[PDB]
Amino acid sequence: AERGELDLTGAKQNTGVWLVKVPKYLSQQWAKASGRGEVGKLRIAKTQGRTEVSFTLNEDLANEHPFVLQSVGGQTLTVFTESSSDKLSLEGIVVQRAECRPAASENYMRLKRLQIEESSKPVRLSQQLDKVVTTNYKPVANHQYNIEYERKKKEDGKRARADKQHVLDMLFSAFEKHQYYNLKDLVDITKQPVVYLKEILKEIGVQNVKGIHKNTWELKPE
Amino acid sequence: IASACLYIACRQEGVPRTFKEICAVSRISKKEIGRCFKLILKALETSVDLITTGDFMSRFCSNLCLPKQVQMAATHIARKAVELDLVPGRSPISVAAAAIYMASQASAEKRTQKEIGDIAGVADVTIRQSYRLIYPRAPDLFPTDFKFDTPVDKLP
Amino acid sequence: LDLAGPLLAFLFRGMFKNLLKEVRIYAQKFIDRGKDFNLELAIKTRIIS
DNA sequence: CCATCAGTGTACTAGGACCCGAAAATTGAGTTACAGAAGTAACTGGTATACTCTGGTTTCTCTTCA
DNA sequence: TGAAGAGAAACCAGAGTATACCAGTTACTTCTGTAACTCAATTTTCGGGTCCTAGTACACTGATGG
Repeated sequence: AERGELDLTGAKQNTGVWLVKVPKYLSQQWAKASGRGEVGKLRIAKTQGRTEVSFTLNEDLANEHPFVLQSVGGQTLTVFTESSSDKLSLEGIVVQRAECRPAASENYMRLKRLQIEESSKPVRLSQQLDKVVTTNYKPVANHQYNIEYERKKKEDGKRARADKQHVLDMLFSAFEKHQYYNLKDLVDITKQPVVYLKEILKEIGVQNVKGIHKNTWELKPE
Repeated sequence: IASACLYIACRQEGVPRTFKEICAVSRISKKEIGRCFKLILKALETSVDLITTGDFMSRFCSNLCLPKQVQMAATHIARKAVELDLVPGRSPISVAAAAIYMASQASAEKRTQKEIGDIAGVADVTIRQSYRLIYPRAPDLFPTDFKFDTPVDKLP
Repeated sequence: LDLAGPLLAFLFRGMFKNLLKEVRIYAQKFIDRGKDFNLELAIKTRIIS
């Protein structure tokens, strides 16, 4: 007994179930209400040496479905369900397979044609355009992206050169986090001018040639 | 430099566009286009003839769906208006937009200030301002032989 | 038999892939720069024409 | 018969976006200073994915003693 | 007279070798602010309307029932 255990009780009882193939319109009508608890009646008629299966559509639902059985000896089928509470169980074993066919032949294709046309609605096609489009590259005093970026740079303003002591303290404090830093990445952390930062870094720091990516600055003066 | 050269070439050939019709294509602001345009005219030691109102009409009236009749109409209105000094010191593009608005509201296909502002690249306020300057002298600007379905004696 | 249509459709996808590749390259430059990109400017119309 | 009790036929609100114009404010060019900060525009290493003989290998008959 | 190696003509991976991008940074400019008058273009903002759909009050009507 565990979460992954399968409740194989249905197999023990050898419960039999029927697998039925039905078209979409029959199920679509059921899906319309799908909560009235009734969609039709399944009638089975048996004779001395012949059995026939047929289904009748509900009168309210509409506002004959002959059934053909199929051999199940070529493949063994079982039905299982997964509970929302993580408790899998086996409903039973399929004992017969059936298929549903339309009683009508001529006007039935008309319904199918509507479905094919209906499923063709998302099929987008190129549209002829009477007048050439004149709204492209239409007059703008400035592109919106240009004003946004320029405004941001102006607001963010200037990278102040802090007193060497403050810059040095920040550099040494950040050195503990990692052994080596990239010049570009170090600039963001220190937020100082590249030329000014390089001069400070040169005064104490040095760059070591690394054969894996490239020569990078090392915060350790020695 | 490329945008300024494009503008100078369009102006030299005799089919000038506006800076707003080059900034609409380039990636830089009209300010930089104008700056580099002046810089290029200064460097090359060349010049470009002054734009007139009849240059922006074959394109503005065609970008709009106006007929050729309304186009020659607005051409005549604008040329006469700049002749009769109704619009002193105002940019030819705003005068062109005003004249096109007049000839459009007068003729069959009417266009609002908004569409003409989008096409010409002129704020509708400027269209108003330079339309009130040619508003009272409407009839003597139009072509004499001019058919229309809205009386030129009544215009907004 | 590859008629005009299928032959043209063969070219369009190659030329449309270049168009989509080109806008990706153009946008990547501006996005990395930190500034949004203009869609009209990203499209190279001469690729298909 | 005088109580009561929906409807009715309206100007009068109640939200509910929405628009029209005016006036103020800005932008833009022109100059000339001023210091410093952005903002591209340029040459110059640096290390990996193929790559091209090549050094070794491997039977497979044979070489050289023994 | 084979034996233990001697020589010989095949494959086969791999280590320098060869490219192949891919960043890595030095000058060298523009672009700020302030000032001013100018004029036109363009935007912003701002008080008030404007139209429209949806209830709302209120006097009267029209039965209705006990």
